[PDB]
Amino acid sequence: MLLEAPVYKEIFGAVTIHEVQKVIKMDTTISNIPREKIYDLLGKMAVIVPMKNEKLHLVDGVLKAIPHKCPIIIVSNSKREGPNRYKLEVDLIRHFYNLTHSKIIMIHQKDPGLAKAFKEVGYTDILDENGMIRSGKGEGMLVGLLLAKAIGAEYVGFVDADNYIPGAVNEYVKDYAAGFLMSESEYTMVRLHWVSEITNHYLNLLVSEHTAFETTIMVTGNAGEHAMTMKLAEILPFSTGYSIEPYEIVYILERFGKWENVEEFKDVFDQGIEIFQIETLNPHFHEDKGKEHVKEMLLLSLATIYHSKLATDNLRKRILKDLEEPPKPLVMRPIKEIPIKEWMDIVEGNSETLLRFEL
Amino acid sequence: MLLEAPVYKEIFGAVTIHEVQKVIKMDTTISNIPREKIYDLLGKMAVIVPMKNEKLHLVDGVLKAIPHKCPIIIVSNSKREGPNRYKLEVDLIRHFYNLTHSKIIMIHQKDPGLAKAFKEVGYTDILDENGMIRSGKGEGMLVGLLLAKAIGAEYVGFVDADNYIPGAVNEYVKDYAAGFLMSESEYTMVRLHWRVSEITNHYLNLLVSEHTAFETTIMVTGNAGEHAMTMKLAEILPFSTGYSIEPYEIVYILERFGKWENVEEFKDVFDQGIEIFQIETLNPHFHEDKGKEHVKEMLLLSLATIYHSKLATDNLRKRILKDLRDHGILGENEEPPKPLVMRPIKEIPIKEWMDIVEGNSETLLRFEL
Ligand SMILES: Nc1nc2c(ncn2[C@@H]2O[C@H](COP(=O)(O)OP(=O)(O)O)[C@@H](O)[C@H]2O)c(=O)[nH]1
Ligand SMILES: Nc1nc2c(ncn2[C@@H]2O[C@H](COP(=O)(O)OP(=O)(O)O)[C@@H](O)[C@H]2O)c(=O)[nH]1
Ligand SMILES: [Co+2]
Ligand SMILES: [Co+2]
Repeated sequence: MLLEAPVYKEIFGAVTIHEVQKVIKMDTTISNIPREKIYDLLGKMAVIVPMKNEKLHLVDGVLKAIPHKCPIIIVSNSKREGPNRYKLEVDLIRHFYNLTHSKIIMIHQKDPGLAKAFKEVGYTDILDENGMIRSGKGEGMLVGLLLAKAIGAEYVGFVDADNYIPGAVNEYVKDYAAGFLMSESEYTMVRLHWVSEITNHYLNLLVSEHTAFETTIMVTGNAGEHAMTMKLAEILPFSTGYSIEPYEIVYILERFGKWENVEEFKDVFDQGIEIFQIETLNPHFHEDKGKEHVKEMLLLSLATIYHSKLATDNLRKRILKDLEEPPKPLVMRPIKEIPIKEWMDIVEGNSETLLRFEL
Repeated sequence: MLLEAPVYKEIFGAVTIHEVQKVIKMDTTISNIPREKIYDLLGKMAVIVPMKNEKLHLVDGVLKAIPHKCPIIIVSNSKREGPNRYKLEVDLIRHFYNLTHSKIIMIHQKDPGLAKAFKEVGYTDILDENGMIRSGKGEGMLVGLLLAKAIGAEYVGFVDADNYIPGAVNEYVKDYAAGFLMSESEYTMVRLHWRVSEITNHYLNLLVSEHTAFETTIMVTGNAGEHAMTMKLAEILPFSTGYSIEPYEIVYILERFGKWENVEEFKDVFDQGIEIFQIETLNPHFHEDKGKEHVKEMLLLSLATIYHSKLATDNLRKRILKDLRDHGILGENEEPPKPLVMRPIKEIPIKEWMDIVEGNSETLLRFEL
């Protein structure tokens, strides 16, 4: 693959944010990431697909588009009764596997075997009040991340299951790889770029207020399509809903944007954190969920920044003016401390929905 | 790549039509066509991109998605003055080249250097009243075909320049390769599938059933703008003018090879057979909306090609008139026009033609090709 070379970037403490780079040529002042080395990295990357009540036909297209090389991790939070959509998804995955021999793990977010595993290792931020896994995208992602960690993945890439364009999914995974192949830190994040303009406006404002120089470096504030090395992923606290993506940025800037407590994450401060932003060649066509979603998305997004400890009054004032105070985003602790072998054994010993195919 | 295996098909004389097959898995009762094999074949296939006044960003996306290995042939019939859109396209292509070094050839359909070469070799089917190359997509493809032959391509694949999905284009090229890798004959065609299409197919299938007595639905790629052929097949096909080209390829193949007749003339074609693959892409087809008239015209030309076929019957012709008139695009007592058909280019001595083009074309630009 050919891409614009990573030239311009902005540094905030230990955080390097690379300017957005366009994919120049798909199949191969320009960076040349040979097809050969991309495929080589693919085998070390788990593609996590969090889904919830999506049309099977879209799900089918997405799964078929993921490079065979990549282990697929599906976390469903689909409706369980009247009708059991989880069952329909299971039938779909079984058929898909019978025709492709894809390496796949799937599990339902509400499996009581999952709740049991988290309680026993003493990680309870993911549990709701009835002691079951809380409903939500961030929760499903966390579950997916632990499963990816349990199979030894070095990189994890997330892709939404409601994409109308299978080929874009195929490109996303390759672009994540390209991004990882262009970085020099083991702590790397790759975010894809095609309200989000509102979100980016404020994220940049979050840093501007301190530097005194207006910036537009961040253009992936709401990027659902992103990937990270497992080393970075395991140390990040995670929020949920529409706050996940922007919270990753806010948290990284908050914690590593200055040299405070370097002692606690000495290796991260040493290597630094790299954030690549890649503009895909394919446009973005997904399901239209109605606007009580769009409104939600912006409320949660700006709330994440509004509550950041980096937010000055000016910033807070403006966010309010632009939008009662915004609810504080629910944040869950990093999963690093979790003894993975132990967690995994409890999961596979008590989960009634966990399905594995060559993995 | 994984596709459903080519299990079912229907044979008409020396013509084999494979039942449509779906792509099952992108990168790798199921046929496994490994990536490495597809990549080896791409070097031998030229991708022809006929374009006329399309948006530059769309054109850009299409060229960036064609596998680097494939030589690219562009034939533009874009506006020449007020403003010179061909120049905007040349700037675009020059920039694309400096960033990727893709092998490319581009020329403008109306280049007087082209008309000179056709005229000089005695091929006038393509020239209009004043001896200039006729406007029309079929005519642009014919030009692209000779260029592809001139540079030694074994296969040719067509791709429309107004695709909103670069990825779909990347898939099309690989699907063509898949089809050729699954074929056995040197005379092979690969057509991609994803109301006009449905209507055209309804009648092409009818064209056949009027003779077999059994209703079929085997043909599902009647209006397949995205298709490929081995050069060996491409060079023996007459090509219809303007937008009537794709359905006519099916019609002519049925009329001429649908029965064992006058075999000596196409000796080897009858020996090897003609194979047509139909592959349903994983990607959706999303291209530019050109409006109602355009859609009516595609309809009119598609059915006209079938209405005038030698295989057509009275029942079929009447069913077509009712449909066209009833659909309001054919006057109440008017029949479909008979699209002009240009002859096969096999007899054109390509060296001779290519020399004339090279020595007289003002729009011809080559990049490592
Ligand atoms: N596992 C899991 N997945 C979810 C949940 N909610 C949404 N998803 C999926 O995560 C992705 C979210 O994208 P979408 O809901 O379309 O949000 P948008 O595209 O930002 O408006 C889709 O694949 C959803 O099906 C959830 O509660 N649990
Ligand atoms: N070279 C050439 N290309 C053409 C001509 N007319 C159309 N094209 C191109 O061939 C493809 C035709 O697509 P379109 O006209 O949109 O037909 P559709 O896909 O059936 O709606 C596009 O790339 C057009 O830009 C022509 O006269 N000459
Ligand atoms: Co969505
Ligand atoms: Co079109």
